[PDB]
Amino acid sequence: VLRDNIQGITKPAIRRLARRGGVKRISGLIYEETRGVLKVFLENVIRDAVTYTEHAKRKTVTAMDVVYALKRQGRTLYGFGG
Amino acid sequence: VLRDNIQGITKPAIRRLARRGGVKRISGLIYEETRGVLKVFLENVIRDAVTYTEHAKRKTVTAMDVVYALKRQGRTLYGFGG
Amino acid sequence: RRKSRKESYAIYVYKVLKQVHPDTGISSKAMSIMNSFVNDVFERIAGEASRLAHYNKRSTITSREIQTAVRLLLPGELAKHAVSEGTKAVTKYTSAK
Amino acid sequence: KSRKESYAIYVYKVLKQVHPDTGISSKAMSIMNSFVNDVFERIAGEASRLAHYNKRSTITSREIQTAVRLLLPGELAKHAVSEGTKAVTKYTSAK
Amino acid sequence: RAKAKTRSSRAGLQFPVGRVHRLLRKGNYAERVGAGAPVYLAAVLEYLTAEILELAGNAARDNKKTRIIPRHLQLAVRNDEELNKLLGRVTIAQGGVLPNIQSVLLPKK
Amino acid sequence: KAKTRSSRAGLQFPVGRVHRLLRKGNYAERVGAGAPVYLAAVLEYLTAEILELAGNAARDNKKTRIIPRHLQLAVRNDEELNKLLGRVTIAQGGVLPNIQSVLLPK
Amino acid sequence: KPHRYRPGTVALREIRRYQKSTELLIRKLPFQRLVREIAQDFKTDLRFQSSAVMALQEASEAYLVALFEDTNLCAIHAKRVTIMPKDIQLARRIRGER
Amino acid sequence: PHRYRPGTVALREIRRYQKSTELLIRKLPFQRLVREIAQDFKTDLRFQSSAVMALQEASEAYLVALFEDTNLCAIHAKRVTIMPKDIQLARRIRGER
DNA sequence: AGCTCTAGCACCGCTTAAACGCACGTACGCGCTGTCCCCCGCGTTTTAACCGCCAAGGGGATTACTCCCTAGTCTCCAGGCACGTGTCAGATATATACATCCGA
DNA sequence: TCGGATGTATATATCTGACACGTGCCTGGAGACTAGGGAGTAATCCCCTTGGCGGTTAAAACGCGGGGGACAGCGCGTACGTGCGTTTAAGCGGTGCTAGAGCT
Repeated sequence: VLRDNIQGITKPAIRRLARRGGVKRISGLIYEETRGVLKVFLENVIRDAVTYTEHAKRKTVTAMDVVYALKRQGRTLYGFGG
Repeated sequence: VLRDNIQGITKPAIRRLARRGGVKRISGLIYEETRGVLKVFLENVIRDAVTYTEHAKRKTVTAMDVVYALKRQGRTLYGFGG
Repeated sequence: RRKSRKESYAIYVYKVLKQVHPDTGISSKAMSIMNSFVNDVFERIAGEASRLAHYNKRSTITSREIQTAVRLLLPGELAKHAVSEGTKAVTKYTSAK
Repeated sequence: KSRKESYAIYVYKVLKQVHPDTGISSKAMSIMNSFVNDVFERIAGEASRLAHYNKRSTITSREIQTAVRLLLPGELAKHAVSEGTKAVTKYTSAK
Repeated sequence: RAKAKTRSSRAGLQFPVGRVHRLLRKGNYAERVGAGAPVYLAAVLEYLTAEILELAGNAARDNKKTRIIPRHLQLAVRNDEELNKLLGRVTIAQGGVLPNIQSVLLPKK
Repeated sequence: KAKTRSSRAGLQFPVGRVHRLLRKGNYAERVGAGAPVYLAAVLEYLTAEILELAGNAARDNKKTRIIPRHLQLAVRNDEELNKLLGRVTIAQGGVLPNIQSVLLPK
Repeated sequence: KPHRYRPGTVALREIRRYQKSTELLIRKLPFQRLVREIAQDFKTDLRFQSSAVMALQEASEAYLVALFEDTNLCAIHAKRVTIMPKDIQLARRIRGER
Repeated sequence: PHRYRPGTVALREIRRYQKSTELLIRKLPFQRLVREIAQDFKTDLRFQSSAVMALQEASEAYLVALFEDTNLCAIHAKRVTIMPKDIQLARRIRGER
């Protein structure tokens, strides 16, 4: 059983995302806050994605399932199917 | 015929709205900023409402046209039918 | 001329009100909001149930589509209760004629 | 069926008419195909609401034209309406 | 001929299964609508109606009022963390807003 | 001789496919013959707009093949395509180059 | 000398009163004229149902009240009590309206 | 020896990561996080390689967009260092918190 | 219900560069202070929002009637879509211009 | 001031796997014809939106004092950035399998 994988997102990875976002200086607490925010975001997206998988009675989460979850959450992603 | 009615929204009216929003102190520059913000909000909602009226070939804008405009704009209004 | 019948959930909302609070009433304005709420939630669940059927290329909307739409649209514990209520209604209804 | 339908060929033809010397990556094409499908769904979706709001039973050019005016921004809508009306005019007049 | 008994009464629901079934078809949500679909949907709508009315009635009693008004509906929808999430994008006419003031704005001794 | 409805309208997008999707998508009980022609034209026009701005971005980057970066740049640089696709995320599109003046050196 | 409440004391009282009540804060007639003025730019000689004007007002006041809440948060975040135009501009920018 | 002043390399990193399209998070660690979360909803789930990438693309874009909103509110406080209250405010004003 | 055979899962081995712990400086957080201004609270003036009653007319809703447009059905065939292909665009590798930053 | 370090930019060359092009073919678009009712037209009505008068009376506007907070300026410290040696495990290539997605 996978556990404590949130800490697997390296500190520079959060920095890189912040750097792309234009953040010049990052407080030491942003890393834990960012991990928590992403954890909540992924929980919401995966919950809906798994819900589409379960409704389709499938066992493999298809890329379209994620797109539909993102589409429902108002964050439609282009490039993974129509 | 109708003109400058944006200035007709009194300064206290904006204050009352800000007070309901919990604002304890309001800088005098907020009034013009608020009027501009409200004007673009009404323009977007009225444009869609008028568009529904025109499509229905009607001459009077109904409450349903407003509710559909708001609904399409991403904010649903309860209490006016639909 | 006579006004054309306009349907509303008013009497049904009222019957539910009599169950949760027999002594409590509801103003026309509040009833209009409740009717709007019922219609909006209906369109949302029905809308998601439509997408679900289309995504699986199904021609019929069944309890499975409704149940899934409810799980998607309703947050947290509201989904569990709603699913339980929907399941109880359908299961008991199946026992009827 | 196994065959998957995509706007690839049509997007490519439009690309040739816009920039014949320019190609498009399969990843960029996937985005374009998903973009076309999303915009299609938006217009067709809003067109269905317009018909239902008027209790109509058929989608016509008026519903599409109105959906475009509602969904697309100011200049895009005005320009898109000109292209749409011109295409419908040519189609019906050419017969 | 057997005595006609409404589908709602068979399901033990107040909401009209017949109307929900008719609307599911008239709205063209799908080519077909299974008989179980309107029963499940009517129960969900009835439950959510009861949920708001229960909280709205409590707000009315807390205000010493016997008739639910938009204020009671708004207070109920906004006080409940889940209803506020379901209706976060929804504005209720004449409902007002929650009586909340930021602590930093209050006076200090 | 059969002449496709797209060629009659002077369009590349398939009016037939748009008509089939409008009917099979259950958007309404009926679909007028003018609806797929009008819709195909709108989709074709918006496709040309995106490809034109994307092609220009490709040429500016001295590239001759459109990649997701050029699409994202085109969509975000245009004051209207960004509004239409404000809620849209583009795979591998990245973000626009932007640094706030407060962050730049004195 | 006459009695006077300290600056901000009446503001808190006003906040409570307007947060307790559900009355619309903008005058109907000035708002009604503004609606028709904006509408006049889209189509001449339009008519508005009485309920349509009220619906626009309810949405407009709710939108501004919600925006002022978001504006108050960003003002407080800057450790300021007085809201400034940059607070509204930032709230709208973070809300994705600009 | 020669040394760059604080923030000089940060500005260079900003340009680098804004000019670059590749995913900033390591693919394998992100995949494990997705698995850890999914297993709570349903055991022994499977994910398409494209589905894991789709989640990462959306997650990185969401966080990058959030950091921009965070940077804006940080600047509004006349600060350059982003703090957790900046993220909280951004998420709160965005309506997701 | 049955078959297929895709590709997701699992594992090993190697690489190496991203991740990490740590050193250490000064950029920048922000507590503290001055101040002056502009926003508040209040009294006064005044104006146009609101109430209320009446006009009227138009346009929305309704009925009756029609028809011409679309859905169903059928035939047909070549457009479009997996397969096949290859060559040349941009990645990789190298050379090397030229601006910016820091320490003095 | 300013010169030295030095990352980024640009020019050349090799390569290659990706996409630009060709093919077979078949299925779904196009052509044809029909029913029939949805959409369109016309006539009617009436109700509810627009408009005005009257007046009042609450609400808005206006002036002012002044106070408290906006925030410029400063201290200063410790937090975060930069740099390094370390080493970690991500990424890649490869092999095994077989659940289970897809199709009939």
